[PDB]
Amino acid sequence: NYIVPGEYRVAEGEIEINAGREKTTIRVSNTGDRPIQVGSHIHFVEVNKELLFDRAEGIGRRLNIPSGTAARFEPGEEMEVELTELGGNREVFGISDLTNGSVDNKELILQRAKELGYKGVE
Amino acid sequence: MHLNPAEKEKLQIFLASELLLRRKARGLKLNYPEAVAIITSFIMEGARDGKTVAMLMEEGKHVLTRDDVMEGVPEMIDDIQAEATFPDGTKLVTVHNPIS
Amino acid sequence: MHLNPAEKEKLQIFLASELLLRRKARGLKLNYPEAVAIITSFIMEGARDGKTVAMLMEEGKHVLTRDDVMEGVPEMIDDIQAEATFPDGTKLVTVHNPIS
Amino acid sequence: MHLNPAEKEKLQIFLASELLLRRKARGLKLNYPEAVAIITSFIMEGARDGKTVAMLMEEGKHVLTRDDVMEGVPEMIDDIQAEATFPDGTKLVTVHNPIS
Amino acid sequence: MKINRQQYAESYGPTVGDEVRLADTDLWIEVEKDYTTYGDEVNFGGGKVLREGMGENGTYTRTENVLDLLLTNALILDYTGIYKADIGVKDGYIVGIGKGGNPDIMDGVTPNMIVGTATEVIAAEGKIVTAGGIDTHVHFINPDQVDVALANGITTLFGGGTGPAEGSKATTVTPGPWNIEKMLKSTEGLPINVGILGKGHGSSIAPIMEQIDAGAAGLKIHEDWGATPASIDRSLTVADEADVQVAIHSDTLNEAGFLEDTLRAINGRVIHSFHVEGAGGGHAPDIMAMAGHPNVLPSSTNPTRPFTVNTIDEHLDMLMVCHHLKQNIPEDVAFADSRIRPETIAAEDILHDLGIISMMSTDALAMGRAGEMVLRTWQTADKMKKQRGPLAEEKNGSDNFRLKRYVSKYTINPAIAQGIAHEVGSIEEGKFADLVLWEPKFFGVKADRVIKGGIIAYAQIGDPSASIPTPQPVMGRRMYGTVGDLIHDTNITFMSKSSIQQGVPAKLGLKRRIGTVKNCRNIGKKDMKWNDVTTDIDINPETYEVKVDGEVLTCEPVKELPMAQRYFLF
Amino acid sequence: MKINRQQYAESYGPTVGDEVRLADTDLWIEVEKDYTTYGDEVNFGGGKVLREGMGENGTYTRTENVLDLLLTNALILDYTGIYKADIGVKDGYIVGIGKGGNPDIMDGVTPNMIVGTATEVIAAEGKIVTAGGIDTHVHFINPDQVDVALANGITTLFGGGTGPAEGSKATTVTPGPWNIEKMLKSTEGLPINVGILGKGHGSSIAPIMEQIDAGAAGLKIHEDWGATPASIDRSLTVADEADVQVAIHSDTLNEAGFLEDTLRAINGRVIHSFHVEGAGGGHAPDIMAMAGHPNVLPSSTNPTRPFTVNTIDEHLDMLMVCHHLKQNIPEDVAFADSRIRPETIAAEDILHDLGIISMMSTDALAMGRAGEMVLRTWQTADKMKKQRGPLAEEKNGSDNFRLKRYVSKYTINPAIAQGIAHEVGSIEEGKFADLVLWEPKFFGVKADRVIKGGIIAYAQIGDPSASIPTPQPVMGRRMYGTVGDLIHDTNITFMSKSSIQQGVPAKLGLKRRIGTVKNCRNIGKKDMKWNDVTTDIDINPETYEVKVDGEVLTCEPVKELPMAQRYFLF
Ligand code: NI
Ligand code: NI
Ligand code: NI
Ligand code: NI
Repeated sequence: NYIVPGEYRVAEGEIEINAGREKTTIRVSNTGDRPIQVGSHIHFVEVNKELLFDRAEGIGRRLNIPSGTAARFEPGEEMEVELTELGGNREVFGISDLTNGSVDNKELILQRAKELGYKGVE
Repeated sequence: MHLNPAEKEKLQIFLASELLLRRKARGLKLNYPEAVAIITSFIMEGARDGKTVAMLMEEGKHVLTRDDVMEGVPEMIDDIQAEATFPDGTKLVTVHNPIS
Repeated sequence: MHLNPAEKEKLQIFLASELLLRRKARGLKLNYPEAVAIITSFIMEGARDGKTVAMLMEEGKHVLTRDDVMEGVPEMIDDIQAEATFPDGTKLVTVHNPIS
Repeated sequence: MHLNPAEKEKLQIFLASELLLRRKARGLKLNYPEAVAIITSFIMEGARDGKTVAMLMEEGKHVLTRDDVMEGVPEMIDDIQAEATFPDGTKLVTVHNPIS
Repeated sequence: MKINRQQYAESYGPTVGDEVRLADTDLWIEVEKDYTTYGDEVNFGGGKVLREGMGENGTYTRTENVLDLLLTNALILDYTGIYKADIGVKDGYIVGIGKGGNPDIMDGVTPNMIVGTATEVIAAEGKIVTAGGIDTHVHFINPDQVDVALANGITTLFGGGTGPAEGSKATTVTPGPWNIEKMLKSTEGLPINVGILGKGHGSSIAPIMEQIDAGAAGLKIHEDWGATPASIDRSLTVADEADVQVAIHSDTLNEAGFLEDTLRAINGRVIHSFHVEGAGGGHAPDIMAMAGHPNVLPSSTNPTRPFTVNTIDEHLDMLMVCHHLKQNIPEDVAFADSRIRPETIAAEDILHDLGIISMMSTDALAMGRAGEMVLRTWQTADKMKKQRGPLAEEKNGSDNFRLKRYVSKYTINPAIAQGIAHEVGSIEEGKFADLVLWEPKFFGVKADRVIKGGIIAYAQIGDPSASIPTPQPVMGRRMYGTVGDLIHDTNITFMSKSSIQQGVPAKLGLKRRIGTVKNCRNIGKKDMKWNDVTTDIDINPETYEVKVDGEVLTCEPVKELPMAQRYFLF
Repeated sequence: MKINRQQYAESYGPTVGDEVRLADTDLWIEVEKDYTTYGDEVNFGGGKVLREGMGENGTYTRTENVLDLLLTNALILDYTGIYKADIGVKDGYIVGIGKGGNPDIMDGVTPNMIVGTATEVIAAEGKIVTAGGIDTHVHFINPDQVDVALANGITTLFGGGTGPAEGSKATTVTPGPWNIEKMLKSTEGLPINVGILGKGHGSSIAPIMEQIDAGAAGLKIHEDWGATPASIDRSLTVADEADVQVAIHSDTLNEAGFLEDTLRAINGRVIHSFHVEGAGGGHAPDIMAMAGHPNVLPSSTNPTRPFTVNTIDEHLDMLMVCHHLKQNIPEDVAFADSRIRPETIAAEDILHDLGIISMMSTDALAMGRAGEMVLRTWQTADKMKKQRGPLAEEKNGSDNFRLKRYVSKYTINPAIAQGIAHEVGSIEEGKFADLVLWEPKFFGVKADRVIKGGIIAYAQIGDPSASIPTPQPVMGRRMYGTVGDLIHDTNITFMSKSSIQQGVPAKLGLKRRIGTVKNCRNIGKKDMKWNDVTTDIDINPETYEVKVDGEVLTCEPVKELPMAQRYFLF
């Protein structure tokens, strides 16, 4: 009977995020000497050049983590992360200017990424 | 005196704390604004005494206990924040979960 | 603290009453605003103590007597009205002819 | 109470003086605004007590001494001026070089 | 990947099936539905979702489905429902209730709720969001009353008065064309929506009607000006022509008639009956029977809400003071004893719970508290839950039916009665963005932020000299919506159709948004949301006992209320 | 007849070679030159010099070289010099710095500095007069912040925000055309100069540019909205076209790049780097290396100024609170440890002293103190004198070089960076008369009188009911410059050239003086007065050690500061 003003009484169960979307696990290494922290909703292929991973596996995807959270890579750290698929129109504009259109144009995204030294193309 | 805007406002915190202290001394369980005023004034007077920010983050958790306050008050106060002039200038003190 | 407009104003009544009480303690016959502040703060603290409206209408007439105040002050104060938060919410207390 | 603008302002001087007095009582050397508040409230309460302007110009120089205040404070305070209601109406009191 | 519900609610506010306690009451509201897409919740901050290329669209200009403001993750409590959504605001109005963000990369984005370059963000996660309160019983006596109202989540003040003149101290009336013009001009500086009532008194049409043409938004019939059959009749003839509402404080003394005479003068026309229980005034002892009638839109004022152990002692004395009564005049003690009745005040609690009294209001500064309309509404609902039990219409253990019934009393119902629900009174698309955010621990007690016309007008916020806004002292303060000329664009002056057509705003140099009062004469009790019950209320002339459907309506006074001494400094 | 120097200074303020202590610091400023004619000093009062036929001319009309206002015997402390002069003001602007009075009978009167019938007099003898402070890092969160700024001698607020919305609580941004219009209208009621920044985020030009055309005066790129290469690029393309300044709070998390990536996106274009040390945000750990570059105009915010014994404990916790960090999330403690660094905060003190960080600012209410920009500038200079000694460039025992270096950080440099130095930022002829008088005992702590557009806006003054203005309580109060329509003529709203050419002021009914932002894109570090050093700043990624010219930059934190507990009540 103790009253905590404004308290919640949440229902039973758990909330599944990004339900029904393909999930992909990839290994990513911070090859730089400063920490990199990546948010839930950044097009994964457009992250910091010094993160080494299979860049093609980042296309049309983002981290499969709760909205507004992040994955952290200390200098020299390699670990696995799980990605989910982008939704909506599956278009990305701006950010690193690697896509600027449909995420379906994988060859163009990778060509731009390789030319600008984003580690891990092919 | 050359009172600035913050000095005038912060006088009213001291006053609210004096009020609350009188209420506590005559045996009342304190409420939300009363508890916040007491702990806030404690921090600002601590700064005036020349205590460090680290001392006041520690001491602030022992100013009031749950038996001093009404039911629910401990859980209503997630933290108490106050800025005051220490010997080395204005600093922010936050006392986290002051009343257990 | 989440102070609302009335809470800020009513702090100043408490302060005026503290001032007046110090004046009375050093032997002064109190004046009009001093007498009103003392009786008003008494009512508001009474409400905070959990007294009823009926108890405070009675008690308010015995807070100050004519020997406590300047000539004419009793007759200047027809009544003293104050609203405060009782255990059952805000209520109005009027003390009629508080100083005989 | 019928508080006018000056009455409301001057309550805050009393409050600042109560604050400063508590600071002095726990052993602190007082600062500029604290020293000014103490001496100003002393003058206004002196007027309320029925002292003359001439008595308060004398007494005001003995309220705080240099050992009561921080280095430099005596020299920062050239004078302290306050208007209060004496038995014969509002008068101005200036205490010259209050802290030697 | 899954998140447990406790952690989900801590991060994004509650979701479907979760319950939240209203302040320190025993009332629990339950999330009925949620417009989000789990995993694509919008949120703002360092490394969060609403960032360019991500949850914020970097392509569209403002006119291309981009919002001026997004309130993320709000728990809406409204007559329309208790549910979780993002709220999108544009040009000062609510334009979208749904899911905000970027359609580039998120699923389920409502098409006109794009977060773009032009969009400001308010985080409403963990907050309860309601419409601004609509107080239709305001005496304009002291301008310091406005912040009092704002601090308890009131955003519209309808009433009358010129300041602390005896007419205005007794009656919600701004009399005649000149006083009306002056108060419309004063209104230019009040950071709150306003509607002005003229004097609903006279025996010729012209003197009454010229007030409507001058800019009044309705009329008040008050016994202090003579609540006679003639003034009642003439006011309602004017109102039916002008399409404005009439309020009434009827003849307590039964001088020219009893209640049935006042009902005969009304003659089936629509009317708003103020303080219908009658402690605040009206035909003794049986004015509360007005609340059974189809053409009556019934409100309570707030000192009687709810029935507590100090109520009768306080009201008997309040009436002695305010009505200048002497205990040595037998007629004055009989008058008081006929007007202040525990029987009708106890029944008023129950009539609110049954949906027979549709509205709450203050009676600010005449016989009511400017900042306690919302407060006392929830205290009443809580008292009724304790004494009568969860309503029968509740389901799956929540107090949602009761919560919708009671939120309607100070939001949508007053707006409908006044003919202003096309603009305010609820959280719906196409209505003005007057929104109140509440921390659940302070719900109904002290508002967090009050949004007026899409810009924050009032907030509980701390030291203005500090590094961050949260250090003490945290107090209610006017925000940038109230400063300079932004006070004109964030607030509405509600006026009659004839004054607007006759160019009063331009004549007086009014810069505020001008709202039109309309559709007030073809409504009735059936139009009061969740509070539409018509019935025969019998009030015994000898005992003052109230009966509905043959049953006596009685309940006990309480010694303690929630939303009281845990919160207030005085 | 001769006067000894002690008596001379007591009567007329100091003269050539005299020194004055700044508050309770160890800093001494020396009068470099004096424009007077000894014996013909101007002074006002009973039987004094400025009287008709004498020091006041009785012949000339206002247009005939007569001033509206003369400040007599000022000790000016400015980037241009530390010297003694009369200051003459006319039509709201400084029109003469020299010697005022009457050419009838005095020698050396500057020709347009005639004291005539039209002239008001302020006595500045014994006062230090500076330009009003220019704060270019303001979050518009709480309108009570304006008096806080005025009380510490700030007269221009550049930044953004709509009130206590989360966007504005995190970022100096007033997003999109509608929020910009609303805040320009709110600005009409703020007694201080204002410039508004739009959201510097997007991947298309139009959404960004439409903010500039709506009335914004610059842009802010903030990591909370996505400080990506694209938003950086698009903002600087807009700024180069519009001739406005861009500020940046870069990507602390290095998500889409490290510092070198942000510099590559900038591509040599001019940019103002906010809180360059990085506790306030930016690429961890090496954002402070921005301050070595020629195209970067670097400012500090004020919580880190200067490095004291409570700084680290306070900032670690402040960041935990404001960034909502949890000690039970390892990433959050690593984030905090990477951002709050004693190595870079200690070096920041020394970079200020060397003229490598050119500007100070507040970060008011987001992570900085609205009323402490000026305060902490002088505390830093004092700490550096103690730890590093008088600079090498000092002469004849004064701290004048250091004083000019440090006064420039909050006056002329921010004005140059923002493209507003043609109007404000220094005490020069032809610039707006925003002037701050200080008693030397309170210098940098609490302003005596703040003049805005030639009329006093804010003053430390006593009892309004007293016989004279000096009796207690002496407190900061708004003066007649802030009242009625005089608030419009004494303050400037700074806007882009395109909004002015498109008639935004008339569209919105703006009555304030309209200032044009210009000449912001062809400047660099070399244009920062007394603070123009470019060098290679190396920040070790492992140890966070800062090196300039091969030397480690380190100093100790202090336990005590001047301009602190001797002055403040709390
Ligand atoms: Ni009434
Ligand atoms: Ni009324
Ligand atoms: Ni920042
Ligand atoms: Ni900032």
